[PDB]
Amino acid sequence: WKIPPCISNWKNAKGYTIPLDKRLAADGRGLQTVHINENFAKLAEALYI
Amino acid sequence: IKGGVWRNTEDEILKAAVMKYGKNQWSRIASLLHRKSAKQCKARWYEWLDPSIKKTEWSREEEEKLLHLAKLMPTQWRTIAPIIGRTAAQCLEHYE
Amino acid sequence: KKKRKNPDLGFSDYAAAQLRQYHRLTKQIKPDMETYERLREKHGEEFFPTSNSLLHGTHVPSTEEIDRMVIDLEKQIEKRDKYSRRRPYNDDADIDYINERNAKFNKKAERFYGKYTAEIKQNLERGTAV
Repeated sequence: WKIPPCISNWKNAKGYTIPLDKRLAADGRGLQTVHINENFAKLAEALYI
Repeated sequence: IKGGVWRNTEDEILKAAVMKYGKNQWSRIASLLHRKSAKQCKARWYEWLDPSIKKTEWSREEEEKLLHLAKLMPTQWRTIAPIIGRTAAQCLEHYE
Repeated sequence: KKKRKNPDLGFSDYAAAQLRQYHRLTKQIKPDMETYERLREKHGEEFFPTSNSLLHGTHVPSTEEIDRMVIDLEKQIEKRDKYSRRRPYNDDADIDYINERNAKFNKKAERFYGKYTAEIKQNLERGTAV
C-alpha cells in the first residue's frame, strides 16, 4: 500500500530538477504499440499491378 | 533571425532545461537559449535528444521492415517511423 | 555458552516496533529481591491485588526509584534518537539536484521508480541510443 511520488509533466511547484529517465517515465506512450494492419498490402499491390 | 546549427553548449542547456521544465514548457526553455525558438527546441528534442531515438547502426530486420513499409506506404515517414522504431529523418535518410 | 540472533523485518506497524522495543527493555531490567520481599512482608494480603483492590492513589516512590526511572528513560530516548542512521555523503556521484530538498526528493524517486527506469538510464549514459 505504498504510494509513489507524483512526478508531473506540467507542474513543478518548488522548482526541482528531476533526472530525465524519471521525467520521461510515461510508460503508456511507450507501450502504445502502433501496430499496422495487413490490408495495406492488398491495396498497395493492387495499385501497382 | 533564429536557428542555425546546433552546438553542444545549446544541447546541454536544452537537456538541463528539460530536467527543470519538462516536455510541455518549450517557451520557458527557449527563453534560456537565445538564437533558438520554442518550436526549434521541441523539434531538436524529439528528433535528436529524446533517449528512445536509436542512434546505433541499422540492423537487417529493421531495413527489411523499412523496405516493406516504404513500398507499402509511399512517402509517409511520420507514419512509418513509429512502426520501425526510428526517427522519420533517420528513416528517410537510410531509405534514400 | 549461549547464542541468540535477533534481526528485524520491515516496519508493518507502530505496535510491532513498540513490542520489539518493550521486549528489549524488559529483558534488560533486573529486579532487586530485597525491596520486593520487604514490600511483600509489609503489605501482606493486598500485595496480590485485583482490579478493584484499594491501592490506587497511595504509592510514593523514594528518590532512588525515580532516579532509576529517569536514567532508564534517558537511555531509551537516546536509543530512539539513533533511529535513522545518516548515510555518508560521497560527492563523486554526478549530482542531479539544485537544492537540499531536491536531493531527498530524487532519492525517494530513485527508491520508487528506480526499478522501472533502468533502460532509459542506460540510454542516457550510452548516448541516448537503443
